[PDB]
Amino acid sequence: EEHVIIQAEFYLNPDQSGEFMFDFDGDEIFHVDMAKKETVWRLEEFGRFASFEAQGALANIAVDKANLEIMTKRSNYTPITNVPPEVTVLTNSPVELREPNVLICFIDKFTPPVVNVTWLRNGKPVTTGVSETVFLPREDHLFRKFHYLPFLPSTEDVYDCRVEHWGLDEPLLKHWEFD
Amino acid sequence: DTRPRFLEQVKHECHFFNGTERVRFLDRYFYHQEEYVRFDSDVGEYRAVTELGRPDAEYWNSQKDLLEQKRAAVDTYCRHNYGVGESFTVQRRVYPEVTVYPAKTQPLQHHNLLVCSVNGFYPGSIEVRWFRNGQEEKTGVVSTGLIQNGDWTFQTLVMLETVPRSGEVYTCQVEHPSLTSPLTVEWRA
Amino acid sequence: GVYATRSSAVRLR
Ligand SMILES: *[C@@H]1O[C@H](CO)[C@@H](O)[C@H](O)[C@H]1NC(C)=O
Ligand SMILES: *[C@@H]1O[C@H](CO)[C@@H](O)[C@H](O)[C@H]1NC(C)=O
Ligand SMILES: *[C@@H]1O[C@H](CO)[C@@H](O)[C@H](O)[C@H]1NC(C)=O
Repeated sequence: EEHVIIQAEFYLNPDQSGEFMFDFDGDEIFHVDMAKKETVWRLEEFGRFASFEAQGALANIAVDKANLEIMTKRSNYTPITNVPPEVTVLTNSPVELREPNVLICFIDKFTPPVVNVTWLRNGKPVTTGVSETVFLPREDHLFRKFHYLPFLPSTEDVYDCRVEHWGLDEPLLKHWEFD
Repeated sequence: DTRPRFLEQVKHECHFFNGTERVRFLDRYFYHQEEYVRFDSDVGEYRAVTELGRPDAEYWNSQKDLLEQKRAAVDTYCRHNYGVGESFTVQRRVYPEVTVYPAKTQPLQHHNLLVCSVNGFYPGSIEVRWFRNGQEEKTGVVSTGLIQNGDWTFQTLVMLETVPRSGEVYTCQVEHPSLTSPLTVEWRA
Repeated sequence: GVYATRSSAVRLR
């Protein structure tokens, strides 16, 4: 095949979390902010060329919620087995001292789609300029996710991405430092 | 929070072969990680994937209006959406930036690793090769593999284990759909 | 253009 487009949805109990997104060849086209009832394009340029009626996502999620109840009952209330994530930290380009770069925390191969992620600089939580993706679908029906931290590389700073997930006994820290 | 979780997933998939000449639609339903029922456009009806999905297969297949909705999806859904997004997805092309720098296999030792860093490209299909004085070097090559950045760009590091000698010229060569001829970067010791 | 939504089928009971 040349290309695959997937409309991927989930609903999770008891968290009452529901997601709706479109994937093209493994990349996110957009997702719907369920709380704001808005379409969020992964690249802003996408929204100049296309539109999406966010309301349709809401309708689907409502069906998924109702469907989950039925299925949960049908399965005799068999719950999900936690699968803890693999975490990788990398930069998006080769690192040069005082040349603006971006740290990427890749959280992969996990379920259920619930995680706490924190960027640490020298052991301290940082939130300035951070961003993140929604939960992205895998072909094995687990999930992956990206977190980002723009930074100015220096010999004086170390970084960690800290990931909490119910499948982990303790938080997972993946380290990055210069050279 | 140790409370048990329950997850429902749905994936509506459109698979394209040769543009929109051949198209397959899959309506897939999941409980946790378990696909339990699916509509395959190759079949034209729902089929249970596991025992869990049999009631749904039977109920949904009894609804002619629903089935006709699903049977038309390759046109009204798959081909339609392909058309909508084609200019910025199918046709998306960004060359790679290529940098070569020396590295170490072990911290204490002299430089014995040449890194070809290939960054920011799309799509993922790429071929990276190493050359020493115009001859391809196929031994001692290790890579990160293809890395998705999550932002519609990829990267990969392709490393050559070698002990550089004075005069030698190494070349990293990159081929990619965004390029019309190979992109080369030289490194001299 | 406008992206179309495939709908999700409602199960019985
Ligand atoms: C749920 O319980 C019913 C009654 O015993 C049984 O027929 C069915 O197989 C059970 N399903 C599972 C997967 O446990
Ligand atoms: C995230 O953090 C909160 C409290 O810090 C906790 O209640 C919740 O269970 C955490 N989620 C995960 C997946 O660890
Ligand atoms: C692909 O589609 C074109 C028509 O658009 C056709 O001419 C060609 O033979 C098809 N088959 C291939 C490339 O396998």
